[PDB]
Amino acid sequence: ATTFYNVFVKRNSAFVATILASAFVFDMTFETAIDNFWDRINAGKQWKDIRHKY
Amino acid sequence: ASITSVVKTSELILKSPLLSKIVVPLAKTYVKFSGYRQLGFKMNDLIIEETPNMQLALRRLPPTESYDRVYRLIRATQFSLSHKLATGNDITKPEEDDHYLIPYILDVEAEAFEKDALDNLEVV
Amino acid sequence: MALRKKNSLLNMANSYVLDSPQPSNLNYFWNFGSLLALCLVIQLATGITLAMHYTSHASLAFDSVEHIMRDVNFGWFIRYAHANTASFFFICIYAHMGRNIYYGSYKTPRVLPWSIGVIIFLLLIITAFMGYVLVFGQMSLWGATVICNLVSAIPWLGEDIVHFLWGGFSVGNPTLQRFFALHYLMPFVLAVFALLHLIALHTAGSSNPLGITSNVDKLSMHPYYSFKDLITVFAFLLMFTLFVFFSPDKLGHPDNYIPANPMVTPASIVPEWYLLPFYAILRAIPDKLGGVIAMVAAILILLILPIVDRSIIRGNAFKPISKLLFGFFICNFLLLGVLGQVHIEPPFIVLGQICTIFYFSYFLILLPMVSTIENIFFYIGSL
Amino acid sequence: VSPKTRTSNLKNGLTIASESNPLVQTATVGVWIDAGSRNENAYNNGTAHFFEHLAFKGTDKRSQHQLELDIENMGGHLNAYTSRESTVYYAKSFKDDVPKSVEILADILQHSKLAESAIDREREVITRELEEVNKQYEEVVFDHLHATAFMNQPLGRTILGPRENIQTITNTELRKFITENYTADRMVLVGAGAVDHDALVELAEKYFSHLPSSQSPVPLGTPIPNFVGSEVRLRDDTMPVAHIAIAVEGVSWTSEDYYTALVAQAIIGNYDRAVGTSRHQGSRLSNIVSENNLANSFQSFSTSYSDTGLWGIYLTSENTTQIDDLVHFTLKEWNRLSTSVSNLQVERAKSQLKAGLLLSLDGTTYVAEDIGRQLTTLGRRVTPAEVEAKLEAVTEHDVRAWAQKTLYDKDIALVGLGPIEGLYDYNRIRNDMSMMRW
Amino acid sequence: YVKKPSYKIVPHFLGFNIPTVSKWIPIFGIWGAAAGIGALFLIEGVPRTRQDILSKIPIIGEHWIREIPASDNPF
Amino acid sequence: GKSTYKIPDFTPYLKKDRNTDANRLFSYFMIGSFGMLSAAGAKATVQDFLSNMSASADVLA
Ligand code: HEM
Ligand code: HEM
Ligand SMILES: CCCCCCCCCCCCO[C@@H]1O[C@H](CO)[C@@H](O[C@H]2O[C@H](CO)[C@@H](O)[C@H](O)[C@H]2O)[C@H](O)[C@H]1O
Ligand SMILES: CCCCCCCCCCCCO[C@@H]1O[C@H](CO)[C@@H](O[C@H]2O[C@H](CO)[C@@H](O)[C@H](O)[C@H]2O)[C@H](O)[C@H]1O
Repeated sequence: ATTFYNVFVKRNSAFVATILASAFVFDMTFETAIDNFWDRINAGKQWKDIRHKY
Repeated sequence: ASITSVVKTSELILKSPLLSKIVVPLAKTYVKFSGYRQLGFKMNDLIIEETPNMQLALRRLPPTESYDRVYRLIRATQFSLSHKLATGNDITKPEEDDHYLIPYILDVEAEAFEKDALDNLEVV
Repeated sequence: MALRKKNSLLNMANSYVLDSPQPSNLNYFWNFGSLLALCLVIQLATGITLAMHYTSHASLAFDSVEHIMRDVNFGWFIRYAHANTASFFFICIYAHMGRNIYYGSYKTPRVLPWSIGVIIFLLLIITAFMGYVLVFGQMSLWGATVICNLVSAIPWLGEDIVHFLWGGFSVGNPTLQRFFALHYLMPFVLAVFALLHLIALHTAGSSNPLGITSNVDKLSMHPYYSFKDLITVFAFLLMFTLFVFFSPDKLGHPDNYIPANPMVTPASIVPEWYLLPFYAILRAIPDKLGGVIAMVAAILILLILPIVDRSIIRGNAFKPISKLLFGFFICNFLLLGVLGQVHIEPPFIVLGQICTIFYFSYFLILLPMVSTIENIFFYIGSL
Repeated sequence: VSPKTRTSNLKNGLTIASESNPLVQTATVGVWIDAGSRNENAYNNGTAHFFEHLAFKGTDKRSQHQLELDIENMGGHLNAYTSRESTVYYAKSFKDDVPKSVEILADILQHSKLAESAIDREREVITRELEEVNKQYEEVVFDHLHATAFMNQPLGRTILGPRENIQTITNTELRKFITENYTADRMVLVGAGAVDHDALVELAEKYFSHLPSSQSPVPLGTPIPNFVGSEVRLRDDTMPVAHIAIAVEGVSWTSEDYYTALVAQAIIGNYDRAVGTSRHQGSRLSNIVSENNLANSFQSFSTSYSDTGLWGIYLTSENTTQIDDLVHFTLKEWNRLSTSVSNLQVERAKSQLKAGLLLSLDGTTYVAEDIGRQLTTLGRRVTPAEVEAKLEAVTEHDVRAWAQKTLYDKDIALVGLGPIEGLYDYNRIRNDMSMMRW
Repeated sequence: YVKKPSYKIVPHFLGFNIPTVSKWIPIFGIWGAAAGIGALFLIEGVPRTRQDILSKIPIIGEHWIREIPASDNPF
Repeated sequence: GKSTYKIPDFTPYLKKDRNTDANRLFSYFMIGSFGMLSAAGAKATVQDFLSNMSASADVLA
């Protein structure tokens, strides 16, 4: 906790760099997660699900 | 540029015989064409004053010098707005163009520059 | 206590237009600030009125301007007033900036109003450039094409940025509709920055032609400068009248009365006259990116005047050598303007390069040298 | 090079410590005790200070009047003070009046009457002291500072104690306090000036030999404080001067960072507009404050206790519309101990401290106070050579590392007294404990 | 005996000296990283950013290699 | 009620571990998460919004 504080939080430059890097990761992973979840709840309905017939 | 700088460089020139022989006559002509004496100013009246250092130097003027400076500034402003020049006793003669302010500003700046140096001292 | 002082809203107006303490010796070059405010008011009134009759779609834009000229009551006047006042706006802004440079208005303690002023000047250029495209004549289209393609020089992303600005792969309807929306907005941004530079100025007050403090001798803004401003307002309105009513197209390009045609290229594609010096500077550098940088630097270099002027005295009234150098700098700026509209031919190519070097060397070499030497001459000459 | 401090013990465990100076003609002997208000609980808080009053109210032999006369006849004076962790009773006299003074001190400590009549009389005197400290603003500020920083803990209590206790302190609880706490292993007999060590040891064997020893003798200066970030505001618009203290949890006497905290304290330093030299001091905060007239004075402190401390600054100002600037600039100077200090400031502060720690000891009372303090907090007198070596060991890296764990982004205890409308709320003060640009 | 205090003036400019600036060099580094990460994050959607930078990163880079099936693309 | 040295009762609110790095780190985790979602939300907002200026579907056609 001391170590974590000292490296990522104590300097605001490091804190902001960690926040921005986390935002980048969140953005990419959340995108992928929602895409999969949306595809499962709407399964068989979307064009991607019927496209194979054509 | 600081008044300190200007004064030191001037003193280098005034020392060199060659340099003074060529610079002093030019400087006198420059001052004649400048024409600030025709509005009844002394050279030092023209120095920019909106600086902490200059405000401190002006506060250290003797009251008489200070009251006379205020009058020259008001008088020159009235010539400026009227588009007239000084005549007669209002024209600053070369012998009246004294550096009344230079000693005060040099002392203010001396301390200011010493303070900057001493703020950067390193114990050896 | 008088209401104009007691009420906070009235007191703000009071502080700027009535009790504002001014130097008693401002000369007529201090009148360009109120002329610029007048141009801004005319451009807002005429511009909003033109927007009530103009159609931003590329299929109708040029014809909507002809409808304004032909069918709208007094539309010819509103259109000519708006187009001519754009030129007057630049004459007044060059005069105001020239005043500021000659009298040392950029020096402490007025660095902030000067620096915001440089941004005002950039916003005026953008505003005027977008407004000129809206006619959608030949110069409108081809000027937009060549000026927007300068952005292609930005490394890596330049081409992408251009397509993004255009909203397509060439200047077309998307570009015209966005330029309309931005041309309408930019004058409001410009008014805010104009207000900001005055609020920044209010901490020191106006400088004056002698370069000394005026704290010793102040005059109220009203009635003295109100009535002195009326003289230059009526002089300006006389010049306005001569162009708008008797020669409305003297400052324009005939090619802008031909509808935009992406196929035919006009003989010579030049900016409006007030952009010409910056175009000559761009031509001087052979590299595309080089030229763009030089052209932007030519405006941003105004930001270093507070540093490169090493004088212990504010302004040029008492500095014969600085006055000569300033005279050469101004005439060089006019020559750059002329060279901006000549053909790229001998011997104007080399001349444009020499004038460009002179332009930059004023800021980087001559003004620092001359201002240093004059400091020494004032000191030695008055001993 | 100062003479060596001699140290001896008795059988009970009483330490005798002396430093002779053959150039003076007076001597300060006294008893430093490792005991103070912090040894009381909440019910008998005030006892230690109560005893200090009664110690001079008469013994089994000499009555109050005889005591007065005996000291008058000696020629010098007696003095005492009780703090949170230390009690002192000393006697300044002539060279050859030292055996008299040791005898009187031994008497008032061991054989004091604590007569119900005298308890009852002082009970009013002490009650009046509660309403007159109110004037000593620095003391008001520091007592509130301890009360809040160590909220509901023994170090947070005042020395006088609450009004309620003053009315209920009995001779029984007074006797119990001094029997439990004034033991030989907690006491040091100190002599400075014109004293012979061997003479003083003999006098100790004569007068302090029948002192009780404690059951479990711990070493001298043996002690858990949990600092509370918090604020007390005592706004008083009618006062012209604002008094503000800001502190973080500091270092104990035996911390490894004790010298690092002193050097950091010297980098900020003190300032007083009334002293002529203060406008020329090298400290950055000094320059800011003097140029802008932000304060009449400020005084950096680093107070130590056995197991904790408080490190901070005390400010006084009449500039009531710029208190915000004063606090802002002070805490931004603290930030720079974490972000910016280099060998420039550190070596300058070390130079100033190497002398300062020696300069402070300029009379027999100061010397006695130094021997007594060091013996009751560290168990030994630290030689100037050891002190010079510990200061020399402080680097700029040490100061930065210390400030980053002690000051940077930490809670403060804050006390404001007087016209403090301009002192912002806790969050805005505590937000200046870090810099967003770093 | 000491006749004079022992010191030098370190070079300085605009109130900065090398000892002080050197302490902040790492901080400029991290702020530069913060500004780099932030800038790149802002233009992550730009196709050229993906093509030239993001898709080239090992392992992770395949997140940005996405093809529209030719059957689903009007253009 | 009268003495100002007797601090009012704050025991209902005081945390025992108030001076620890763990204690501060938790609050900065909340602040940081908030800043992280605000950064990701701003980025999404700006990207989707500004894309209106890129060539529209009819232009790309
Ligand atoms: C600083 C303020 C302004 C400047 C410098 C400016 C400049 C210009 C210029 C150079 C043109 C081309 C004129 C032509 O040759 O036909 C133009 C056109 C136009 N401007 Fe402005 N303008 C300004 C403010 C405004 C404002 C506030 C509006 C409000 C909508 C506006 C609306 C228009 C319209 C609709 C046109 C196209 C019709 C036309 O060409 O006349 N302008 N503007
Ligand atoms: C919309 C454009 C502008 C307007 C309406 C405007 C208006 C004004 C006004 C009314 C004043 C006070 C009166 C005067 O000295 O003339 C003034 C002063 C000033 N302006 Fe502007 N201005 C504009 C653009 C600029 C630009 C482009 C610059 C600089 C590049 C600038 C720099 C200044 C400075 C430095 C002053 C103080 C001059 C002094 O009194 O010594 N302004 N302006
Ligand atoms: C020029 C366009 C006309 C509209 C005026 C511009 C509107 C916005 C201006 C408000 C910005 C605030 O501007 C600020 O106002 C206050 C009072 O109004 C001024 O204050 C000044 O006047 C008042 C009395 O007149 C004094 O109390 C004060 O000592 C003096 O500094 C500031 O010098 C000015 O900087
Ligand atoms: C200072 C800020 C920096 C400059 C800002 C950048 C401006 C424009 C950048 C990218 C805008 C377009 O970038 C593009 O955006 C859209 C979302 O908006 C994304 O598109 C994604 O989501 C949208 C809906 O959200 C779907 O229609 C699409 O099928 C999917 O691929 C693309 O994956 C991305 O390539």
